[PDB]
Amino acid sequence: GRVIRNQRKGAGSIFTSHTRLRQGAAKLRTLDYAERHGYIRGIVKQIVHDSGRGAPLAKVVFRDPYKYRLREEIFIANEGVHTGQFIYAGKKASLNVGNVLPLGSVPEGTIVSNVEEKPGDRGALARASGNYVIIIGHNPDENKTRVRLPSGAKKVISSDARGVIGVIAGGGRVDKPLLKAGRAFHKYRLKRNSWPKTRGVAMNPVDHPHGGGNHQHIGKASTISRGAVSGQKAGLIAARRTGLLRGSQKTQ
Amino acid sequence: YATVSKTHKTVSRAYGGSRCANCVKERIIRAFLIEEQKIVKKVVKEQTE
Amino acid sequence: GAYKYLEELQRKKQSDVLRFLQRVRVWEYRQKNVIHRAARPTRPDKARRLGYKAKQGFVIYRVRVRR
Amino acid sequence: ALKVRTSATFRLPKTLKLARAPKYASKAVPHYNRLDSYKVIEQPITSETAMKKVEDGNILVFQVSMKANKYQIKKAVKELYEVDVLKVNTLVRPNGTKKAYVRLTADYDALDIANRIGYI
Amino acid sequence: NPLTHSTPKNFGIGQAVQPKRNLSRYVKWPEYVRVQRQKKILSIRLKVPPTIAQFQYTLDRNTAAETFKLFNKYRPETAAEKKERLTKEAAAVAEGKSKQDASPKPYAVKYGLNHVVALIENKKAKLVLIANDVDPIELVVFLPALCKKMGVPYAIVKGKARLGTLVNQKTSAVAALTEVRAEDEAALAKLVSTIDANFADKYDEVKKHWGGGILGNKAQAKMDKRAKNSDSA
RNA sequence: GAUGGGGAAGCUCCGUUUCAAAGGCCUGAUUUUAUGCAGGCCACCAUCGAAAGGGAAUCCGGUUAAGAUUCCGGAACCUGG
RNA sequence: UUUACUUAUUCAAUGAAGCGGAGCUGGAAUUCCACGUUCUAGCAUUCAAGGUCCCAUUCGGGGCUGAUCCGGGUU
Ligand SMILES: [K+]
Ligand SMILES: [Mg+2]
Ligand SMILES: [Mg+2]
Ligand SMILES: [Mg+2]
Ligand SMILES: [Mg+2]
Ligand SMILES: [Mg+2]
Ligand SMILES: [Mg+2]
Ligand SMILES: [Mg+2]
Ligand SMILES: [Mg+2]
Ligand SMILES: [Mg+2]
Ligand SMILES: [Mg+2]
Ligand SMILES: [Mg+2]
Ligand SMILES: [Mg+2]
Ligand SMILES: [Mg+2]
Ligand SMILES: [Mg+2]
Repeated sequence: GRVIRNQRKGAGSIFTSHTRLRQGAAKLRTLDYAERHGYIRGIVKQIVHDSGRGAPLAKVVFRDPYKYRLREEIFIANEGVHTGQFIYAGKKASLNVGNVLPLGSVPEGTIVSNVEEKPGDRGALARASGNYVIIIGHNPDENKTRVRLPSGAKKVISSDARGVIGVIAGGGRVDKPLLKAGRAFHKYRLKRNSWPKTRGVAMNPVDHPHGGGNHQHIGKASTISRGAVSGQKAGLIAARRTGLLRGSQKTQ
Repeated sequence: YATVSKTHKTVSRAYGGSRCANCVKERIIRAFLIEEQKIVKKVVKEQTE
Repeated sequence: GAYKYLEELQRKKQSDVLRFLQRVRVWEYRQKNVIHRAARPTRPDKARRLGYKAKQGFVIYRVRVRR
Repeated sequence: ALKVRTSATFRLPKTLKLARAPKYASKAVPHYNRLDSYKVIEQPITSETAMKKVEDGNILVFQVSMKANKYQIKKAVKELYEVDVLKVNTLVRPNGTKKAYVRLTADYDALDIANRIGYI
Repeated sequence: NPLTHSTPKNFGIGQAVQPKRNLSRYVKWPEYVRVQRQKKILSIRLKVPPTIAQFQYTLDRNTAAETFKLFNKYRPETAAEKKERLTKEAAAVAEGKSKQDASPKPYAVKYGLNHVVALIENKKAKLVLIANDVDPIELVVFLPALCKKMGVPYAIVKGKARLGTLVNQKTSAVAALTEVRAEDEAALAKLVSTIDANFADKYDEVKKHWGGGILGNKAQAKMDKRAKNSDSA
């Protein structure tokens, strides 16, 4: 009879992200004439920690081509990028780690990061620590690039979409056990109010579909239809299968 | 700093109370050497064509 | 006068001329504000029929309402 | 139509702003001074403490308009009593009136001024 | 000469921040400017039914100048002329028993949409000029066909503002000659011949021809490229 | 939390720089008046929000029945001009 | 059913800055290609100097070019 927790999250009162300490949105440069036709050289001034983000950010300063001033950009630092390094962004930039190139300007097998889903969105794909996108092919006519995403999905993107050569820094982060409720607490204190999590079976029927009973148990299948409604989508939503995953991925 | 004379806030050098002496010296050396290399690159480009 | 012709023509809403004018004018109205002052009646014959007179004090406003 | 306009931003053009030329006045009689000296200075304060201040500190104690500031108090005291004012301190009493301690300059004697204006 | 030197600026990418350039092509114009320009664009991107797009054919410059020169000999009375006529009429009928005919018959251009439509329906109009820019166009779309059916020579001409100058108004949207002075009958006949050659004789052909369907600059270039490649191979 | 806008029958809701023509401050020249015409420089935006966050500058001695870094005596300091 | 067109509609970005089509120059066969930045944590702004033409004089000022043209479709 009560609005369940996953329903309450959408109102965004206490479930908003804790963004106070964050350095700013990590984005590529705005796609401009210099990047569309040649390249522009920036300088990596600082490699800094972003609160709530595993990957470090790189503050990169470019000259403004149209006004005498500097423009600071917040890239997601690729591993091996250092302070004082010159970053080259544009169609004519070299195939060096940290450079920002259009997807169509790199050969097959290139490893890129912070890849734009569309040209000029300034980076959407392979942004988390240790992640990267692989260029697996080009279709020059109707200019598109086929890429492999961290999840293993194959995606077709415009060849004018940009990416940073290399892998996002900070990889291996999840290999260390948190070892402590307090460490999970401090992790999520800087992300959002999603921790700790009460099990639905530990609640009452009013609070959750899984609540109630003289034993803790789901009672009905935890696999929930894709067409179910809000307040019903607790458990395994639209699960194709359940159980300990035995077998191969990358289905043909 | 608005209540003190210029002498307290500056140093008599090319970047005063903005950049330290060693950083200013590095700026001098980098500027001179890079400008000379620009001249060398220009003449090498002209004599390789 | 011209108002009889205007009245008869306005009733041929699915003719080619009126369909063209409908498309162009609906685009223009959509581009303008939801409520905006109209400089003059788009249908002067209809305005006259409904009591409008072309004198100072009479005002025309165009308004868009969700369907 | 063919001007250069080297900026891609269009701004609202500067147009003439005519000053108001009303056909009729707005008030039809300007108000007389709402705070002149006579209501800036309400009345002297003659408590034992205030009279001690007059005797020993060269300070006249006045009840003053709650709207009056220290400049207004100073100029009103100067005009009303023909004295130079060294300093004005003010407070709002717990009864909601305003009390001004007006220290006259060393050229004038506050006891003599108080004797003249009628409270000893 | 020895104290000044050439220091050319390298305005290429990554150097020597760009000089101020004419950006009028890229100005973020106000919404009303954008609306009027894109309304003009859309009205020709769409296929224009032949009742409209017969108004894109206007009188040529020379014929229009001749027509307007002839019509300028028949301007209606201004306020001053009417006042003078009225005093010379009153001070004549009062004393000389004139039958309110102390002033000659006026020869003036006829204006006003309802008035001109009535004259056309009565076959009194010897020549009708229709403004090509009447903003609600339904006020004049029937006019070429009405004139054609009543056998009244008509010309679609540039400028309701010009017709307004004809008839001492800001805009007029029509201007008609029903009678013309004898010294101008020949000029009217010649100009009517030219005007009928341009509009009335062509009416049966323009009435079946759609307008518009015109691509923009870039779409035109793309279609020309694909027609050069695919169609000519 | 207004505005521009959009939603809502509506009380009002959204949104806070947004699909807006959102500008005051410099001054050539003007000094028929340092402004209008007119040379030319800067803007991706109201406002509210802390008596524990940030923040210009004051101390000592004495004094009252009850005020004191506020009065008195002396000695300073900051801001604006 | 697959496909095209773009102006309705929809998405996104920008201080709506370089879009589209041509052209100059060089290379090579009407076509093609090229057509200002990559050792370095420096610097890059004053209608840009320069060139040129005009005026008006002792201050200087203006135009053109530098920086190709055309279409005003911001992309
Ligand atoms: K249960
Ligand atoms: Mg937030
Ligand atoms: Mg868990
Ligand atoms: Mg739990
Ligand atoms: Mg329980
Ligand atoms: Mg339930
Ligand atoms: Mg259930
Ligand atoms: Mg139990
Ligand atoms: Mg009016
Ligand atoms: Mg006080
Ligand atoms: Mg609100
Ligand atoms: Mg405040
Ligand atoms: Mg504080
Ligand atoms: Mg006390
Ligand atoms: Mg003191």
